[PDB]
Amino acid sequence: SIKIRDFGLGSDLISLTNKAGVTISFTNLGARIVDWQKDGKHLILGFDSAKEYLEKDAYPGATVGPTAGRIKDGLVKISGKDYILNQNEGPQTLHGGEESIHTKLWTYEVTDLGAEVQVKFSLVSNDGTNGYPGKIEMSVTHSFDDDNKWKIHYEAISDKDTVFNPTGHVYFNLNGDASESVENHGLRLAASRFVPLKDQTEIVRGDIVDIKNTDLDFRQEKQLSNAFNSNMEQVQLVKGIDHPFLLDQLGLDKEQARLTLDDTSISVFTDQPSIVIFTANFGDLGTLYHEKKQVHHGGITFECQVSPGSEQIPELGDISLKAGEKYQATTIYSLHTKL
Amino acid sequence: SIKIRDFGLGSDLISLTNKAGVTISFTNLGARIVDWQKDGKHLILGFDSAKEYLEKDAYPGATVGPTAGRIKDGLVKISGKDYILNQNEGPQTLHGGEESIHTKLWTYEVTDLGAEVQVKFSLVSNDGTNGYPGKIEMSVTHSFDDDNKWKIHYEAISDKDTVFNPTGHVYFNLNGDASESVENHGLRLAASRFVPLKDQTEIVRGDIVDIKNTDLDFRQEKQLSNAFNSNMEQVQLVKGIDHPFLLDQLGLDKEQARLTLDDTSISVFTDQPSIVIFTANFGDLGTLYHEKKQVHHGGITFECQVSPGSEQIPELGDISLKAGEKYQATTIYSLHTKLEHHHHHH
Ligand SMILES: OC[C@H]1O[C@@H](O)[C@H](O)[C@@H](O)[C@@H]1O
Ligand SMILES: OC[C@H]1O[C@@H](O)[C@H](O)[C@@H](O)[C@@H]1O
Ligand code: NA
Repeated sequence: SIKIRDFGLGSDLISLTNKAGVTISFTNLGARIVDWQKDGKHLILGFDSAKEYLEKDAYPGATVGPTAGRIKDGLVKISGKDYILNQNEGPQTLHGGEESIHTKLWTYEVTDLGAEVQVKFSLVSNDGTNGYPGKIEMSVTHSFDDDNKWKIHYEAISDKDTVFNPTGHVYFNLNGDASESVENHGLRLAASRFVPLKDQTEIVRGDIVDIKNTDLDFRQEKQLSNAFNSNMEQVQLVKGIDHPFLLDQLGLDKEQARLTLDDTSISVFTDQPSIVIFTANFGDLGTLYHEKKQVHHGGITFECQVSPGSEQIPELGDISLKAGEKYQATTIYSLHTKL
Repeated sequence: SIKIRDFGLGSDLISLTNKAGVTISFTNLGARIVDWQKDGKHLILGFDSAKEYLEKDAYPGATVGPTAGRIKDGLVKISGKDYILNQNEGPQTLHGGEESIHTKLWTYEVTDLGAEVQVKFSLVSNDGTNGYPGKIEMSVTHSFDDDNKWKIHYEAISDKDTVFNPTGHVYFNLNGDASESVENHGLRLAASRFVPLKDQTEIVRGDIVDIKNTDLDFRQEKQLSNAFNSNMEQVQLVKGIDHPFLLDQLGLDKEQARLTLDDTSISVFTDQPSIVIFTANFGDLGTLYHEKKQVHHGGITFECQVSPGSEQIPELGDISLKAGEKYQATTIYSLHTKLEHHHHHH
């Protein structure tokens, strides 16, 4: 079943219920996931209207870009030339800058394929928008299937050499309530390295660190409590996790990560090289979600993308997008229920 | 009464009915007017869904900007420095460039005041978008009242010094059918001067021409056919009208123009200094409007704004916008019946 309704400020809410009766919903404000529920229990964090996102936090569930993450001093090099992108966090360009793609109303079209339903959101980033060369014609297709598979398929094409590395900013919280820490969830992650941050500004420090024998080694499932409790300089620095993890084996077929709570689990697949994990290290902020005051550690992201900091650590990758080249990205979140 | 519904591609249609029973409609796709009807007769040109605007022509009824009209070589001078804007028509920047504001989904909120209903559309033009310094927080409020007044109120504030001069691209056609030429309509226009274009590229020529007593003199109402039939150089150049007219007297209180067909008339008021008129000089194109093949001269605009060409003709004005200054503009289109006695045949 498909249902579309007003979500506020002219935005729409497209709700998809699969054969199993699982519900997922997205809004064109930011080509964003709003909710994901099973048996009346929320799996992710989300708000109840457009205003909340714009007033409270515009990142949750959104498509963020054109470049996800922090870009040092807002600087990228394009065709040997420096370009300063819009600076929204101190001198850094965070998730594409101020009033980026996550705050725009994207156009969209729904395609019902039976066992699968797709919602194709579209938006054009004008040449020069927030400093980014273009125009960039972008699309983000969010699909939901009878097997409880939520897929994100990105496509983009630029009229000019530019940079492109968007991501999905959903926050999971299998407790189905923001006031409950994800400390009790188990996390498995197929990455043997992480990218340390330099300091409170959060720019990449410059090195790649081996995570073997650290509280950040999740190759073997472990309770997030372990990481939250760690004395690791990197953990103390952010008061949780806020880092890029480097995947050991690339390709969409491999289950890159798994998040579990009791009988419920979410598997992560992507064709991207890294997963940026942020554990909602908000302290006392207490942002309200469904009337629940959010707790420190009340959520966790799995931002599949090329790792931030490639401007300083080329080994991480190259987010360059040449004119006329067809950018593609695929990320899958698969829901399972232990029976 | 107000109604809302999906208009296609995620856009919405906001429909108003005033106490007199007059209906008007708008979509957030380009903070645009979609229809205006009197007794089941369309007063303007418009399509039936969002895809038609995007597939056929994205300008009709839209809010265009940041700068309406043609900017030669896309060059503007901002606070002493030159900036090249997006070039979408040869080397010119036409209507703010490619995939501009008329093509975005603006957010909106409706305020019901009873006798008047306001539909405020909002959009942020990021710093650097299409070459424009910014960021610019814009809003376009389209309102309709029991007095048959359709008002357009623009507001904007930029973070940086930039340029700003948007307009409303509504096309009237009192025949209620695009396949019927507006040659049969009477036009009165309070302008003694116009701005000639250089050639087919349509940039301004450089001079201001006096049009008194020519076929482009509408001070005293005359049929549009007088202009269309004219062999004046400027008319032949564009195959009709596609020009800025300079208002002789400024102020929102003055009826600057009036378009009449039989008992129906549209009056134009504005706080802007010129009205750019385009008479849908599409020749044999035939874009379909409600399944009607649009005819050459099947429509007419009254885009109130600062005349295009101030880059070469400083006398026309200055479209610059200082960082932190609040820009405002107001244009009103008012519907009336039996104001005068328009009984003609063509
Ligand atoms: O990824 C986005 C998040 O990045 C974190 O480093 C910040 O502390 C959050 O405020 C922000 O929402
Ligand atoms: O104002 C926009 C209009 O300008 C005219 O000069 C062009 O010929 C039209 O195709 C265009 O829609
Ligand atoms: Na809507």
